[PDB]
Amino acid sequence: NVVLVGKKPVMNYVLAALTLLNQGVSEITIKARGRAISKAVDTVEIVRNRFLPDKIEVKEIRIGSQVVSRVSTIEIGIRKK
Amino acid sequence: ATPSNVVLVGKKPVMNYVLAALTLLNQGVSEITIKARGRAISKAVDTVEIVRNRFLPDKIEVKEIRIGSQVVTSQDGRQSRVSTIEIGIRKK
Ligand SMILES: [K+]
Ligand SMILES: [K+]
Ligand SMILES: [K+]
Ligand SMILES: [K+]
Ligand SMILES: [K+]
Repeated sequence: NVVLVGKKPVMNYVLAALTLLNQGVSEITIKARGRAISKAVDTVEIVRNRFLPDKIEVKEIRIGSQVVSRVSTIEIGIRKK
Repeated sequence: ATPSNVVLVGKKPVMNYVLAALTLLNQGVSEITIKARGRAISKAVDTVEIVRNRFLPDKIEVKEIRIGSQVVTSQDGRQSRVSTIEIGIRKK
């Protein structure tokens, strides 16, 4: 129950997240690395503020690194209220 | 974090903000906040990760991360929304 945010338009990942939520998945994690990290935050904010206002909480946010080169990563856990 | 102890990460090279963060930490500031908006959000994460992987491994804790949105006015007068991140870090 993970949406990996990559290079595609942000609405791709917004719709992927809503699809899971509408399937009865109440907790999903949005993940990204490198420059896509800002698009992962966009994805969550669009889902939280524009689609499901007052029904999505941000449960936790983790940042880290991975070797490839070091690249940064983010993981954002969201939950239905 | 008092207002002097926020590093607002923007358009400059990432080592500029790494240097700002290390300077505050070296001066004894216990708590700092790394903030950014829009595409600089990924550079803000980079800043924290470079600090704690390349310079001060095992000395920096991430106290809390908050994300949100801001309303930005462009030069032509339109308003749109930009994402935000705030990363509180502290030593020990
Ligand atoms: K990207
Ligand atoms: K130091
Ligand atoms: K930038
Ligand atoms: K503005
Ligand atoms: K403009």
